[PDB]
Amino acid sequence: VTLGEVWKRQLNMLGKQEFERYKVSDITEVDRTAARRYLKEGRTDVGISVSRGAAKIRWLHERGYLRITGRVLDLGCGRGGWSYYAAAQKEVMSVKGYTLGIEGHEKPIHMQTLGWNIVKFKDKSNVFTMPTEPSDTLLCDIGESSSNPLVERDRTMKVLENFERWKHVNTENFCVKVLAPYHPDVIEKLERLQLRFGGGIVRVPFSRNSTHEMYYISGARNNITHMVNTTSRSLLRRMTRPSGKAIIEGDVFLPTGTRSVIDHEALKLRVDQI
Ligand SMILES: C[S@+](CC[C@H](N)C(=O)[O-])C[C@H]1O[C@@H](n2cnc3c(N)ncnc32)[C@H](O)[C@@H]1O
Repeated sequence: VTLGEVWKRQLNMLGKQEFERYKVSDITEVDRTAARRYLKEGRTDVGISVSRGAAKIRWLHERGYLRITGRVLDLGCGRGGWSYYAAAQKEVMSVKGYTLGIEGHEKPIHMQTLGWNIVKFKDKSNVFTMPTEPSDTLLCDIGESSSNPLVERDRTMKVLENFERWKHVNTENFCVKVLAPYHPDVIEKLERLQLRFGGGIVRVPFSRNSTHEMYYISGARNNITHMVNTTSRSLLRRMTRPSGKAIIEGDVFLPTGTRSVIDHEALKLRVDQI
């Protein structure tokens, strides 16, 4: 009944060729060719990003939707694309990434982009049930798509609920994936969070048109219903007139090395484990 649900229904009726043409229509895309070859080759001496997701947080950060600073927590870090990005940032002092890393889930990848020494990963960690800890910057990129819209609704709600559990008084900066933002319960939850914590919701152009995912962020205030509806209408318009062409931009390439705000023995042990 929402435009979002209409979008989702139509998406799953498209032919293969049509779905493929649609999913990239007028989106932005980083070229991952170089990073993929270095990952395959298993190099750790090159400043590449371990995932395509790093482009999302770079956009959010550079645009000013998110300040990344102090003690950064990254919930559902997977390979760690957001964790390594954060670690390379001037005002960041530490990064802690948590992820399941169970069968069929990505495990943290060892890399040596700038600030790798201030990043700690722990897999086999369920962020929904584990103890919380303070953060200045709280990131969560969780929300697994499903053909059942109600499963997506429930998954979105759980992510938002867990964000509120992890948020400390000093957590002034945040970025939380909202997988399916158009469900009335999700809109309501977002509005209730905003009443307490401010912020707003944004569509990242690096998201494919095959997902309606948006991000609840600390660095801008906006009207939740309007932004979500605006995105719904944009995904629908692109569906009526698919260009089949994405805007290609350069990938998240980073310098390498360690930061000052160094115990190489404990670092080696940390890398041995990853
Ligand atoms: C792959 S995306 C992370 C992408 C990441 N932002 C990047 O740039 O590399 C979501 C990750 O969250 C993890 N995840 C889902 N539910 C989780 C949970 N309850 N606790 C910890 N991690 C979870 C998934 O295993 C998945 O790897």
